[PDB]
Amino acid sequence: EAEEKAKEIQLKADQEYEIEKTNIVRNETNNID
Amino acid sequence: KILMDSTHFNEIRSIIRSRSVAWDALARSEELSEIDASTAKALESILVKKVNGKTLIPLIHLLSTSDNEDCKKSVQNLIAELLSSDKYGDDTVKFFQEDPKQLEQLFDVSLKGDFQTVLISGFNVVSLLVQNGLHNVKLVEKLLKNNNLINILQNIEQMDTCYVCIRLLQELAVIPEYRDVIWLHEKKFMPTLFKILQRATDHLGIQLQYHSLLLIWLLTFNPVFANELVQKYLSDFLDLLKLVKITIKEKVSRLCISIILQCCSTRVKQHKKVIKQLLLLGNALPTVQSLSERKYSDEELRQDISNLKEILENEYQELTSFDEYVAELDSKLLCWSPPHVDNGFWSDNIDEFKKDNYKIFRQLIELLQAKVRNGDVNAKQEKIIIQVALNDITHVVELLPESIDVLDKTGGKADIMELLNHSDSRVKYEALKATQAIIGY
Repeated sequence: EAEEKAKEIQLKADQEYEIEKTNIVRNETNNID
Repeated sequence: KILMDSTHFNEIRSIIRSRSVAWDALARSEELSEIDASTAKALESILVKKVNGKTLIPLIHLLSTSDNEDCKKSVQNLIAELLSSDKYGDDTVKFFQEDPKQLEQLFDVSLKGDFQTVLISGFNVVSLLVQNGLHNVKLVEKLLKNNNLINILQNIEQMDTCYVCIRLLQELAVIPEYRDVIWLHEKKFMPTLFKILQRATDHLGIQLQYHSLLLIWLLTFNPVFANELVQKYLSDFLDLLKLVKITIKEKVSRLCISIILQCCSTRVKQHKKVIKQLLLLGNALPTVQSLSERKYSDEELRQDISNLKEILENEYQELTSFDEYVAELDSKLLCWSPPHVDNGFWSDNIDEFKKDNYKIFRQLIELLQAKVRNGDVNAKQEKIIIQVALNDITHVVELLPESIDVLDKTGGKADIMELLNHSDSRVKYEALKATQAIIGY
């Protein structure tokens, strides 16, 4: 459905946001390094 | 199929099923074995109308053995019907996941044979790869690299094939590795997406445009891909905004707003620079203001539009009229901007124009020379740009006349004299006014 497709697109965006958030977390590891 | 509910997918499946070859006929013509023919007949009864299950491999072998176009189309249609069916398709996907040879054979079958057969096989491969276990980035990349997929995507007349390809790419974009594969495919076939966006800005076409917008948004979800695509097409944001304004669909408008926000999102590199460039060239701020004034039924689309308008207002708050003038000069496009007719703006920017050894004056002289060279076409936009450049030169000569000598050395006077003989009445009047401001009374 349209709502399901929008949620799936948002889920992909959330996964991309999680990857972006992981980069911020990885940045802390670089600072820890 | 993964997206068999789409009208284009249904049409492709019907076209594939139109060219149907009986398993017994193939066996009689030595195109398949008796066991292979029995397996193919069982699969046809199960899906086209008993599940082959382990007998799917003999059916695939018979399809490979039967090189005839009709037999390949029938096999592709049967595979698509099995994928659409809940009972079948999933077993084939599980078998392909367990045995990569079957998955490799399915990928090779995808985008091969007849156009309808190629579309059906690609849909079946996408449906098989939809499962996490059977997902393969390499298979998706190989299918995308096929010439049949590129032809289907670039088939402007065949809108159904382009819509199916865009939907398949959007569905594959969920997997991050397949998302990178889709980003590479977009980098390869950018002109097709640009043509689709232009057609949307200027049904099967609506569905194709929506699928292309969804794929673009999915690609822009990754900040690296969004930054790469931002520099790939500077007018992509303007085209997306124009399409969103023209289109009345709530979902399409929301997708366009999300794509625009992703390009200017802080995650993407040079977010502030990209936002400023968009607001300067594509007129993002007035478009966002108009969209905010307009009422949208969708709540998510309205929220996205409000966020985009807030971002555009924040970007334009730091920007000034000087930045807009610089962007217009860089783009070599002038349509009688309010700063051009604003006496106060010219008075407050006269020093800026003469700054850096009159760098702005030299750029304006170069633009005027280019317009004079382009004056043979004498287009309406070209005539307007020439008139605006002449007015700017007259203003820069009246105020801080030191730039007059630089313009004369750079052939500005010669360009004005040449424009004085232009056929266009407005261009001739502007050139006469510039000449009068130069040495005239």
